[PDB]
Amino acid sequence: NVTGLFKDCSKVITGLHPTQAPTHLSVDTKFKTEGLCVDIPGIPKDMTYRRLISMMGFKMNYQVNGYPNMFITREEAIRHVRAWIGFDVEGCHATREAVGTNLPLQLGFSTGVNLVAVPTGYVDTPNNTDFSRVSAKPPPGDQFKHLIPLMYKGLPWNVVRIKIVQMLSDTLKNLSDRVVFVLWAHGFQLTSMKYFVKIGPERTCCLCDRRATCFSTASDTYACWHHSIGFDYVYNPFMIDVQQWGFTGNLQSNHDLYCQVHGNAHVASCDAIMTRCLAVHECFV
Amino acid sequence: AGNATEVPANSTVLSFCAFAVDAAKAYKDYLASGGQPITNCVKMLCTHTGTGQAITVTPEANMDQESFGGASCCLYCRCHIDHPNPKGFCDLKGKYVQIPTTCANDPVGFTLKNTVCTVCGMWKGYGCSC
Ligand SMILES: [Cl-]
Ligand SMILES: [Mg+2]
Ligand SMILES: [Zn+2]
Ligand SMILES: [Zn+2]
Ligand SMILES: [Zn+2]
Ligand SMILES: [Zn+2]
Repeated sequence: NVTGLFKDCSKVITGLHPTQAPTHLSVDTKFKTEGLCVDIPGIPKDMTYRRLISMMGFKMNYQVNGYPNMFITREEAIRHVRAWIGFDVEGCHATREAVGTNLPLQLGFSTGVNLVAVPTGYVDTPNNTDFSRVSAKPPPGDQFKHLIPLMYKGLPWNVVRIKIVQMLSDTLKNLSDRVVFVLWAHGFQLTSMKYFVKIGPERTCCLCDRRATCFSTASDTYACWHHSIGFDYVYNPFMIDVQQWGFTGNLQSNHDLYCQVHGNAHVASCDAIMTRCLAVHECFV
Repeated sequence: AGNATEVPANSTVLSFCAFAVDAAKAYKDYLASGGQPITNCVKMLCTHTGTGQAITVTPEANMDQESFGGASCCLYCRCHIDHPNPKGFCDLKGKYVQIPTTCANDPVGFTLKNTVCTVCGMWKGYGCSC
């Protein structure tokens, strides 16, 4: 069968030339025969296309020696409760030139911080993948009316991911040597992490012996929460999906079973606060 | 809405390399840990009477090679990430790549680990004789 990961969201009715298609499925039907593809002299390859590629459907279930796991067990998360940071993202829908994927719009954290980002997606070109702004619209609904003015108040992602690293460093440098993103329905949250998370083997800070929690693309260096000034990427974070703990219903209905002092759902930071709050009540009572 | 491009068998390796700092090292370490090679490549039905050159504009596989679409054999094209070239260009996209038949089970791994001889135009150790 097929998966939604890397789904082509363009509105072009024709497929890709065999030299430009990333996969056999993306090849145009005219070239397919006997389960393979054939080159057709006279049908040139496209040199002006821009195809938005969906980043929904990541599966972080790899088992590679030397690489730590991103998703951790509940008992492991309980041990590192000091590193818990609730995380939720309100997204917008791609429109006009593409359709079929969501883009991160408002990133919220249990620290109460909301970061609005410019609708940015990954666009395949005849030469490479273009990380650039894409046309997007807020999702229909009255609970999403507060997202309409945010469509023209976002920041470039190079600035957003620096603010995320700065916020997490100021919050956790005296609490933990890592971060545990507390999630509810990790699907779109994991998609948003593609914009500001890098993974790899366990590294140490370039200035001390602490483990590396941040990465800088400008210097190819690693740092902990204390020495991450200017760094733009979160390195080897951990996370867990509270929705997979056997809950029935949405986030707020389960949060309200234990807590009555958090509300205002569908705002990114408020959902992140309720997620961490529900995780605390469920794990330690 | 949209048209799927990948199969579930590649979800793990592609997600792993799409987040990694060093995607080349990530894919090599993924294979070293027993991971399945990236599938769903663009394998070409050709005459196998080609010149045998490594990277060509048309399929040039000989009797000891298989022809593939160049984009489907590039780890960075498969993961939609940045290419190591300073300009961002890709050496394989827009071309056909000839892979030895004994290595056709992992075309992405072969192009990532091998180099084309700039003198004769064939893979070093798999055709080159300079
Ligand atoms: Cl660890
Ligand atoms: Mg939410
Ligand atoms: Zn340090
Ligand atoms: Zn609460
Ligand atoms: Zn490429
Ligand atoms: Zn040679």
